[PDB]
Amino acid sequence: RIRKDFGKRPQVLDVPYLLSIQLDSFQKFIEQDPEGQYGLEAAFRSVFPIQSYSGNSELQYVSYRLGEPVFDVQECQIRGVTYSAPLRVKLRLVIYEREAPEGTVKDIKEQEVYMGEIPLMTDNGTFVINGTERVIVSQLHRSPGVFFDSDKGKTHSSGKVLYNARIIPYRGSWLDFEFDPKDNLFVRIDRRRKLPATIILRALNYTTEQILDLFFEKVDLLAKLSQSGHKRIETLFTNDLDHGPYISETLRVDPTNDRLSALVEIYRMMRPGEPPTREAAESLFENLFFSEDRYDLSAVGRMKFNRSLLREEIEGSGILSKDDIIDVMKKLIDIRNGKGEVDDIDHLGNRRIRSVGEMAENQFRVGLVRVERAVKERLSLGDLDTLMPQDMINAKPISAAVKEFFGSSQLSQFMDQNNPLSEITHKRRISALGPGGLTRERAGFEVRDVHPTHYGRVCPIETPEGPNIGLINSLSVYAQTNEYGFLETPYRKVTDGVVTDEIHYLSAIEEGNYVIAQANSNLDEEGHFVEDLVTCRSKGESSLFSRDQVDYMDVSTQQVVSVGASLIPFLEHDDANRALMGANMQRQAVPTLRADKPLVGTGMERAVAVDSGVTAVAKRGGVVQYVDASRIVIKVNEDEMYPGEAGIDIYNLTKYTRSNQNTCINQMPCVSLGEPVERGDVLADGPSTDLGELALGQNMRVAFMPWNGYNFEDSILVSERVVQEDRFTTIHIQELACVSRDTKLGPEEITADIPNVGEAALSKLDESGIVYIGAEVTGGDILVGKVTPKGETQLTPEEKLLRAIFGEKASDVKDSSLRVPNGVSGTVIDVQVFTRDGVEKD
Amino acid sequence: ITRSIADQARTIRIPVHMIETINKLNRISRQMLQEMGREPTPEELAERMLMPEDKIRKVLKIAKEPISMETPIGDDEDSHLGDFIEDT
Amino acid sequence: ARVTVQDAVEKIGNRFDLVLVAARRARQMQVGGKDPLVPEENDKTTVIALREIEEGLINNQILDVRERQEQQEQEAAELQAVTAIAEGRR
Amino acid sequence: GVLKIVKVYLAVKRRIQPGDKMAGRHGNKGVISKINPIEDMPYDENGTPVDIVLNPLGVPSRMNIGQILETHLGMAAKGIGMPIATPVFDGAKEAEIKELLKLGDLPTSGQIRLYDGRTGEQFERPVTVGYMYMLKLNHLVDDKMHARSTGSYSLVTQQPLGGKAQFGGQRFGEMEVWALEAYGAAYTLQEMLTVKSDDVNGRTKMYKNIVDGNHQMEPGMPESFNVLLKEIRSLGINIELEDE
Repeated sequence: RIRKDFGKRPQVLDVPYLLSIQLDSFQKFIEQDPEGQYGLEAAFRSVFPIQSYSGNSELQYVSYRLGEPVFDVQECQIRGVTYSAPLRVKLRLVIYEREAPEGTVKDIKEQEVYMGEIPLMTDNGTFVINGTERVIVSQLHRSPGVFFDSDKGKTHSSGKVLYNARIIPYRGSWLDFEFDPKDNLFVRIDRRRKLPATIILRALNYTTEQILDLFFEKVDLLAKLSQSGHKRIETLFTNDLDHGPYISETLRVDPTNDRLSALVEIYRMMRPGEPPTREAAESLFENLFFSEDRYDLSAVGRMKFNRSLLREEIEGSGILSKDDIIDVMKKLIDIRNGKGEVDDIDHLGNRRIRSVGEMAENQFRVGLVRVERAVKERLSLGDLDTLMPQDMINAKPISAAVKEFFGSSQLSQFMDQNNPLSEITHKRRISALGPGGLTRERAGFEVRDVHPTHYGRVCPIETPEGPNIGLINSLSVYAQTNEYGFLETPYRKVTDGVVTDEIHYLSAIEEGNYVIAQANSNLDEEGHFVEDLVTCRSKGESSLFSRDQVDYMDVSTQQVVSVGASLIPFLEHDDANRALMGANMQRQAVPTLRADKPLVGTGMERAVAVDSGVTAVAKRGGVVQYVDASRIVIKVNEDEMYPGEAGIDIYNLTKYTRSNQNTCINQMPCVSLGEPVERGDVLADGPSTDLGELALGQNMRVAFMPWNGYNFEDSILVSERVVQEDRFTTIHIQELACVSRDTKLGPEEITADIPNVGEAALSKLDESGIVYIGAEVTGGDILVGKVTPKGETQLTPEEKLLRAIFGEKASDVKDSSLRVPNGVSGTVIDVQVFTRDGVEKD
Repeated sequence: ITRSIADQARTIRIPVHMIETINKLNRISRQMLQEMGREPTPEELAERMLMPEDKIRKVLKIAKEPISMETPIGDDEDSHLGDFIEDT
Repeated sequence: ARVTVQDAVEKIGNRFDLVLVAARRARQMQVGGKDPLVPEENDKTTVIALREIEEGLINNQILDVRERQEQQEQEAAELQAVTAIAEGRR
Repeated sequence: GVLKIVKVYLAVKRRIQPGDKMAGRHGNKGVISKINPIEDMPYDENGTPVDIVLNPLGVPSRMNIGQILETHLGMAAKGIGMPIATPVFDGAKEAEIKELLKLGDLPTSGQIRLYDGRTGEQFERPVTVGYMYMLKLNHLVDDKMHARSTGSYSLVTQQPLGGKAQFGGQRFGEMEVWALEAYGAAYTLQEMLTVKSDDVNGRTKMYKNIVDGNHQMEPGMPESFNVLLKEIRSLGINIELEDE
């Protein structure tokens, strides 16, 4: 069968791993065997050394440990237990009687203690809490940094680029150095603590011959700085000094109870007052602390600092000398003269996401430091040398804020198992919901839409239709995120005419700083360009002319479409409206028996069923022993040929089983026995897919022509021949269960031999309590025989009257079995009986 | 202050030892957990206490709040906890 | 549409009137049995079912109307007095 | 207070039934209502009943014309016995497909002569016939047929509820009250407030009126009204009813 192809447009690179984001990121937190002390170790550096100083007690952290789990693996799926592995840390506590772990005498120390227990990752990369697997989706927010906004009104003031300076560390302080004329200088601290700024500079060692004598010459808007100093008409210098000139004593005048004096006044604002014995009662907050640094050693707050400001002084500020107040005020004037530092609000280069790897950090810290409020309570009751072992730290507190995140958060949802293809697309999205500060419900007409910078980043097509438009989206095919946050997209580089075939992954940060051309641009041999009017763009602004300005071009044209909207035949003929209404409904598909690959395709349906991990993939060569339609076993050649000595690796073929949304997830063996298979070979095809590509629906014929009215509005008639072949059969499957109780009357039991007055309950139940598999009746019958005595096995006289008319036969026990609920019945799949097993059941 | 709240604490009257029997089995649960490391099964504590094992389970059912009535459920508009119980 | 329905609104110069004409009297015919209805069995609806006719309906009694008659409180005062009506079994 | 647990599944083979929704990849949302018999089903020359008859009523508002290159091309690809590789924003062409349509069976434009199975006369202006990739979306249970007539009631509230075995009653929202007042009705307005909800002693008596073939009398006093008299009574204010 000859294969005639048309277009090709060869690509220098293929589609990266779609499930690469949620794999490497989570492996940078646990840190068990590979790395030593980095990820997880950073979590113990925040809580420890936990110091509850109450005399002579200190707890120091050493190292961690990951041993064996709680119990078996195949046992927490039938009880609802999150499979995890406890941790072991070293503690070193000291008693007032000088008892620190360092010797062998009078020095006790424990090394192995298991309390906390965090979940793990397996194969694909999905957690599992309370039986139901949980998946965490990364959200999008504005990266913390120094930006420049605007301010209404004013129309007669100063400030930075425009007006009010607005910075966002993370919690530290909102430094506001605005300028309001008239009299009092407008300056905030943390909220709105209003106070004259004329005494602030005085504290930082600045006389009246610095800020108002060498700055008022270039601007006469210092009516707020020439108030306290009071520099009216030229008069006698000495003997006429005020707050400004002098520093220590300072002028002692003010219409109020207290009195101002620069230095010894910054605290007088808070009534009543107290002696200057506290030189650092608040100044110790703007220095050595998590106030300034927005991340570990300014690993995030670096690009958004030295790039706009000047340089950098230590992680914080320092003692008396503060270079965090002078390096910021120099900007409010710099731009006031002529610079150009405007930051775009709706800019991708200013917003990054937080993968599961990062979310696993901040959520593990808040859960660990939670026990701190419990290790101090058990201390007040402590005796002497008995409060050393695990009599302080508790497992419950630390194992609480960790289980309430992977099952109870705005980023934790159930995976859509309606379609194997819809599975990967569910994680291939980024919700705009999250923090209340980084995300608001305000009217953002210029945000809830698509920006030109999303070209190659986020597919402007695949977006949930409805009120939540623009918020939720999806990742492109050639769109991958690094270890930072921003999305990185391949872009070939050029240098004046010549073009290099080699691509270059670049973030969205420099995307607006540099110019990017078009892929469909003419090009004749690497060296010369064939156009003088290159149609390129420059950060939400399509430019024109000039060929030397560009430095990057689009290598692929598929970078615009997502991973699910690229399977549809002919996209150029489809409108952006229906191109979405055909994708949001595609993820709501359902595996059908009669499933076949569409006659036409694009060649991307195969790469989907592979990365998704639907079909079985062998990891070692060898022949096939059995090929049952429910179990397949492959024997390898690593051990001597022995009936009971070999690499037995049974492949559990999941038959008709449940699902998150009552769907059908089965596999059909496509490989015969005898024929040797190797790595990459498919063992069994997935549910809704043939050979391993698409195959969601099917193809039928059609006599396109109206039918006398019957097809009014979206009304469609279907031939009966289609029903005859039952090509549209979907298995729903439900879930029933019978629970025995210890009633006061008397605990009941399940058995086939029931003292009932009927036989209908005996026809089914015959296998000693349980019933055989597969059959047929109707709703309102008996599934599990139940014998629960009522009325304390004592009949009433007046009752015997009623049954005396319709055959006197009142037995002590009756048949109170669970009847079938209203609706439609169905066959049974499996039957499980746990009559008090010797295992660890609760 | 330890006499008034010793009985008339909850909205409904509550015995004295009924609240003193809870913390009694508490200062021993962690006692065997800090040593062995396993949960104290209702077999070893049945020989140290005056309670068998069956009736002791029904005792916990009594120790509750229990629950109000005017609490939103799903509709959060007109639906109340005490508005779904049928009358006999 | 329906039988003799637009003819009742054209014969008299009002629509809201025809309402009570076949309302407070119709519902009263059932709570009073069927004997109060003295007119012949001619003015009665027709229901096709099992080759026979049942029910009764109304809208075929409006013929001899008048202005002032009885108040409005006695309509169901002496009505339920002369006839009690109920339901018994053997 | 539990001995052991017994789990029993309930697999159901849901077959095709008029009420679901069907949509392929282009967005041709539809719904089956009536199954067209084979007897009155027209066919082609060789005699081939239509698998499913669509609806040529609605196109200009969708603006998604592109599945044409899948129907015509799909028909010719069958006669020649080859897969078509068409990338994104590119692939086949109008002139390329037209050349391929030359082969196939006999037609080349797509419009084949359709013979009517009813009257027998051939339909004027032949219609197009080909293969379309559709899909049967899952039938949500949120649109299941529900209907309630009798159920349980509260104590202080005294209103229609909805348990498990029993269905739920449609709450007559206020939005439908004013629309009724516009007509200038009467009795049909007081009923959707008393017996049919609040009134209790007027609900039971009515049930014993339509059983013997009689008529229900006038409702009494609402329960949410006779209790308010006491609710306001505990507010230092006395309320008392009065007739004429």
